[PDB]
Amino acid sequence: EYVVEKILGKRFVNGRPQVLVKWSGFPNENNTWEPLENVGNCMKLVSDFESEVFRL
Repeated sequence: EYVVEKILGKRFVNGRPQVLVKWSGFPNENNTWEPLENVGNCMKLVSDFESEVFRL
């Protein structure tokens, strides 16, 4: 697939978590919501996002 650059958001769909992905080397109009379990190991990126939420 393509490469996750940054996590920009989180939501639940039917109770399951999804993240809004900014793809490396793609513009923002290419951002997509992906199941958390299908995002691969970018746990550092997920951690960054969650920290930013918790911050405010």
